[PDB]
Parts: sequence; C-alpha cells; structure tokens
Amino acid sequence: MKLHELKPAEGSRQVRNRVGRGTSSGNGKTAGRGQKGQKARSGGGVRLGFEGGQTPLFRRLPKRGFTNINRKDYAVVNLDTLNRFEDGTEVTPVVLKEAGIVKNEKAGIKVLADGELTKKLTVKAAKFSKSAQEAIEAAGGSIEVI
Amino acid sequence: ENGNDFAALSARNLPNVSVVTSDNVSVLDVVSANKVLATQTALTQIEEVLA
Amino acid sequence: PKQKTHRGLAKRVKRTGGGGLKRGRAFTSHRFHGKTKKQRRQLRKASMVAKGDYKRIRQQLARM
RNA sequence: UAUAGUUGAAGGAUUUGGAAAAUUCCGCUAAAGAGGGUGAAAGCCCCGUAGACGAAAUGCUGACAACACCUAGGAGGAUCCUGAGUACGGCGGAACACGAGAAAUUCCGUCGGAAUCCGCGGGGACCAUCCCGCAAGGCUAAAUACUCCCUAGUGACCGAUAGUGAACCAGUACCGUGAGGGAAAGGUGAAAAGCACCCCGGAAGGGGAGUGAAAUAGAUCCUGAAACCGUGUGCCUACAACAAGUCAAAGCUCGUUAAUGAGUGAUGGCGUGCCUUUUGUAGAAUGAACCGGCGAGUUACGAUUGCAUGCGAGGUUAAGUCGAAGAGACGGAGCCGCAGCGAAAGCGAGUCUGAAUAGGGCGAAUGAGUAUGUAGUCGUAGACCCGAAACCAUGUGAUCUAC
RNA sequence: GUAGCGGAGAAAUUCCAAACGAACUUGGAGAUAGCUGGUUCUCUCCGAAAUAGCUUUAGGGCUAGCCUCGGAAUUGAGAAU
RNA sequence: GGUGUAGUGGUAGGAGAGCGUUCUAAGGGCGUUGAAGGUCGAUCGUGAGGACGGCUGGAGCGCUUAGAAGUGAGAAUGCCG
RNA sequence: GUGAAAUUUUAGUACCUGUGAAGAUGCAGGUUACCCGCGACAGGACGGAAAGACCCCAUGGAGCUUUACUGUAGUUUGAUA
Repeated sequence: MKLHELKPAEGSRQVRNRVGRGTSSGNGKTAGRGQKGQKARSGGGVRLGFEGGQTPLFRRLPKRGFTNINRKDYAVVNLDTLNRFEDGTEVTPVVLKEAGIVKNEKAGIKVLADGELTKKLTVKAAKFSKSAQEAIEAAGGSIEVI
Repeated sequence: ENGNDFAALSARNLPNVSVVTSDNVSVLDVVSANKVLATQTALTQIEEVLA
Repeated sequence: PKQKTHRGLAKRVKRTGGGGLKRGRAFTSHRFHGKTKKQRRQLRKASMVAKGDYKRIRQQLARM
C-alpha cells in the first residue's frame, strides 16, 4: 500500500447528517422536529419514564425481598470442560486457572453434571452436585471436597 | 542496529534518506519509503522482537 | 459521567434468563373483603412486563 | 550550572525581466538540506544551523571534610508511673453517602460525671465469649494542586466585523454625581527616487514637463465587488388601466465559445409577489427600505442498535514504567461472556409454588461472544440560537427632591 | 445629618439625580419560559395525522392506531367477487 | 450489454446517492512568456455546478486519492457598515 | 443662500356592480380615461407612531389582607447553672 492510494473497506465509514441546511436535503427549516410543542424546544422533552401525569408503572407495583449479606455464589464448570484433560490428571483450581477455564473463582468451584465425561480424573473442588460426583465415579475417578 | 553512530551521522542530511534503529520501526516508516536498506545484524534483531 | 439506574424500579423488578422482566402484582396489600377468593388466589402469581412499558423503561435499568 | 560571547563547509556562466533566488549547462559541499533576510522561488549571497571553544563578577545545585547533635545488653517482678472536670451519660443541634432511624463512629452548647494493668477502648442498637489496639501532649520530606512572571519552543489554532476590550500612544476618546460602562481606527514603492520648471487660478484643484518596470502606484495612495449618482448612444414610447412577466410576432440594428445566432420590439392570448402561521390567504392577517459582511443540532463522558475489521468458548487490558508531546513494548488488579431458578436458606439442567412424582411459572435441550473504528437515537452537562416581568448577595448615591 | 428587609412624608402609594406597590451598579447568570420568532446546498424512492384511553389534564405529554428502513418465517395466512 | 412489461403529483417525516468551501498527508504539476481575486461572453452537464477565451491585476495556486471540520444564508420589529 | 424627519416588498398605482379569510388600485364583466407638473382639501390606502392597557390563558410574577397552611422576631411563664 502506498500513501497516495488509500482505501478503507467497503461499508466501514459513513458520512454524517447536517440538519438546517436548506429545504431539498430533507431536514431544513425545523430540522426533523415537526411543528410546535415541548419537544420542539432546545432542551425540550420529558424525563425518562415520565407519563404525563398518570401514575407511573413503577409506582403501582410493590417492592419485594431483601439482600443477604453472607451470600455465596460459585463458579460452575460442567462436564465437557473436564474432557480437555488427559486420562488421569488431578484437575484442581490452579490447573483450571492457567488454562483460563476459570478466572474469578467467586467463592470456589462447583462441578455440575451436564452432561458427559469419559476420563480418569481425580477432581478437587469446593462443591459437587449429586450427579457430578456420580458420573465422575462411574468413569472411574474420585472426588474430594477441599 | 545499535550504537552504529558513525553510519547514522553519515546518512543524515541526505534528502532521500531516513534513518531508524531496529528497536524503533513503526508502520508509517515502512509504508512511506520505497525501499528498505537493512543490515544483517539489524534483520535478526527485528526477527527477535516481532517473534 | 456514568448513567444512573432508577433505584425505585430496581427494588421492584428482576431480569429473567431470556431477557424479560418478572414483576409482582397490584391490589395485593389491602382490603381483601372487597375481592373474591378466586381473585386473591390468582393475584398471587407473578407476571412479566409488557412491550409498551418496556420500550419506555429500557434505559433506566441498563446495568442492573 | 544560570546570567554576555567566539569560531563555523561549499557557484559561475546563459535566456526572459527594472531587478533573479527562475530556465539551461557544467561544478562543488554536508556530523551543517531547521528557519529568517536579500529588487521574484537560494544547501553553496547575508544572518544562522550541525560541531568545537569561553566567564573577571554574582547567584544556584551536587560531592567530600570539619564542626554540631542523637543512638547500648541480659535479669528480677516487692512497690511506684503511663496526659481528669477528661472518657462517658441526659437534653438541643450538626458531620459522617447514612433526612432519628433499630443508629454504632466524630464534633459543638448546656447540665451531670469514671477506672488505674485484678485496668481501659473498638469489631454499626444491646449482652456474653473470642480477636485487634492503648485516647484525653508536640513535630515531620516525597509522591498531589496552581501560573502574575522569565527563558526556549510547539500547533490538520485566528489572520484586521477574526484573534485579547485593545496588531495603531486602549482601559484611551467618549458617557455618568458616583460606583461603573467603553469604542472606532493595519497595507504607496525594490528604493522617497514623494513631482525641479512652466501655465490657469486668492487658494484649493488641475494641465504639461519630469521620477519610476507601472502614477488610472501621488499620500482619502495594493486589489477595488454591490447598493446609489452621472455622461454618450442602437431600438421603443404622448387614445392608454399594466404582480410588470411568459408564450406568439412584423419592423429596425448588429454579427458570436458558429448554431435551429444577438439586442430592441408595435400588436395578440394567458396570468392576484416572497416568507411565516393556518380548517382556510392576493390577503384589508405576519416580517423585510436597499446592498455588503457576520449570524443557529457541537463536544466530553455513559447507554443501546446497524455496518466494518481481528481473535473465537472465549475476547480484552486500566493506572503506571522506558520512548520524539509519537507506536510500541511491559503491565492480568479488573470487566464482559461461557447456567439457571428462588424473597432467602439453598438446589443445579433444572428449579420455585405445592401434601403431590399432579398441574402451572421461569429456564435447558448445537442455538456466540468480545475489543476497536464508524454512523443513527437517547441520558448528564446552557446541549439548536435569540427573547422577559422577576429573585438573591456585596457595594455607590440627599450637588435633584423630603424632613 | 438620616440610605433600600431602608429613609423622609400638614398622607397623594408622595419623594429619595428627567424612571419608585419598593433606587442605581456589579456578581449568582448563558436565571427560568409546556410560549413567540428564526434554523443556510442538490437530485432519486416512499409517504402520514388532525383518533382512542389516562392525565392539577384540555394550545403540553404518555401508550396504542396511522408512515419509513433492515431482517426472519410456515405459507398459499391478505384484498375482491 | 439487448429486448419486453410495469412505474415515476406531494406538506410533516423516514431511506439512498451526490455537488461546493477551508485545512492536513502522499503523489504528479503550473506560475513575471504573469498565480489568486475582479469584470464580460452567443459554452458544457439530469441538479447542486464545471470549463475555455478577452480585459483588469501583481505573487502565489490547482489536480488525484484518503483524512478533519468555526463547511453553504433571503427573512429572526436580527447586529455592524 | 443653507438644508432634516417619521415611512418604504417591487410598482407603468381609475370608477361601478359582483367574487373572495364573508368591507378590493391590483381578481370577473362592463364603463370611463392624450403625456408632465404647480397651489389647495382631507374620502380611501382596514394611513403613520405604540409585538391592546379591555377579555382569557402561563400549574407566570409582584404589592396588599386575614378566624388559609407552615414558620419566626418580640413579649411572657416554669426547671436548671
């Protein structure tokens, strides 16, 4: 490419629309705003969610629930992701990281059974669902909550 | 390449010539010139950083 | 600056798995002698937000 | 080291011009082809530039010397010390993102008012247990904010209605008792060579003659548009009701970017300006004397959609460090996506309601994202421009008028 | 000598530097105005509304109805007899 | 490229594609044997608009491709002359 | 001899009966009328000057009243230093 023959890719740059520049362009004389009214003024308009004066929808509906301060959220990995390891590896939270499978392990890892394993792993993690542990042990491995 | 300072001094001031070291090549330097005159040492040094 | 969320909407609504918005019902705190048992049984189930309301509400709940 | 300075390479002829730096030939120089000047556009004409050199005097910043200060272990646990109208409490106010609230923590006014290492304070009312500290005495560099001013520079910033209010003797002239308000106004030529002498005229001004490449470049001086005011001419016009043109057309006068030519035009048909606001306008509804200049959807940061490119069950870095105000590498804290349901405990391809394995709600069942560019809309900011009557807080007035 | 949240009044809302139902000047300040005026080049394709509901609402707004652009989808779902 | 058939009034408003101004970069050019600007002509294109020639004028300016915008004026009882 | 002003879309600017945003110099059908001025009069140009002071609106202001709401200076009464 030479600096006197540049060309962007097709569809990648568009021009711009300038209002208030004559009648034949399509947007002269009031610039798309219609005739008079609150919406034709500079800085005119009503705030988001406003409805005239009818009771707004958020205000007819009731509030609900509370936030728990000791809430625990985990960092699920199901069963297909444990197929990208060799037969017999002892998968763990540091080998999951450094493969990028899990970054930001919120409160620890939890394995879930969805849906099919065929390996010989020995999984170390913080939680196991009833079917994850089960299918891990059918294929022939072991678990340990830790 | 590097502290090849006599060569860079000799090559300045010629109105067709630009001088750059091998740790400081940009995309705009290569596109604007018609050719590149690189030494053997500097070529391996560029291959070491672009990897 | 950043956009501020409507804190009164967020205390009343939650976002479902396919992008919708689950909501509670009205007429559910007050004089139940004025309504039938079938009404108060069927005003105990949650519902969703309509399309007219969502179009006008979307930007106030963008982040949560 | 700041405040003066020194030295610093390499060109002549030819053509056109008033004058070359331009053109054409044939040379040279560069650790210097950044920039400015010269009768037009110069690496080689002048000032400079890259490089090398320099300070009597005064002020700054380092380094190393002196001089000044400051700094020791192990054991014991009989007794003494460790900041009092203080911490804290009631009442009234305020500060904490926290509007009295279930209100911890920190202040102010007022009244009441501890303990002493077997002690005292805190972990968001309060208590018990465990854990972390030791108030009511003092000081302290750096990493962060700002530019009246001095030096050296930079700009996909302005170019005389712009840019400072002010390119010029501007906070001036001018206006007001005062506080205060506040302008207009740049350009002969390369060089003044800025018109000796003569003629008309009181002078102003003009005509010759001269300067000069050019004076219709003559000081109201580069260029010299329009409104507006004149002089000369080809064609028409004194029986005619005209939004002023348009279509048809004899006569006269010319002869062009050369082609189904140009100007004027007796006479005939048709025909109620422009803009705004309106159900509706020629409107006796609204605006404009005319001509020229200026004069209105922008940017920053967020959110969403379409298009485009790179990676792809993944994508991507922020502050910061080195670097030419740059590109061009380090940096994985963090952010989005990859799993949902429920108020929550929690369970998980399912979950909640429910006595229910029933039914139903929301989810799964191959079901694509993320960074950046670009355009359309929206939010917070004056947010497309102009326009009040008013409200508040400093100050200046009884040289007029009232007592 | 008395000064603007003020003064003075043989009382009229009268005077306080040609303007007083609350002086003048500077600043908050580009105050606010659901109202009025204005908003600058061209051609091609399509092309409305003046209605319902709710509104301290009635010359403003919101949701639907009616226009335009891009996609998806089984059809034979639209219309006229 | 041919040939058929069908279409092409338009306010608010949506969608597409272009004309012209100033500045930046790269390339290729012009200029005292006369640049920009000004004035006249009977010229070209579907439109915004583009050339060529005369006269005036005295030192700078086009074209191509991409970029960036204080980018277009007839109206505001607009502001200055 | 000297020498302004308010106004102004461009004007080669007749009458009658009609028409029309419902009272026309300018539109229709007729009728009348050679070109250019001077001194006089006020019927028309919904004549000029003043974005109606009358009336209603803006969820506009400002001054005033009170047994309208919510506060407060001042006066008073108790506890405590």
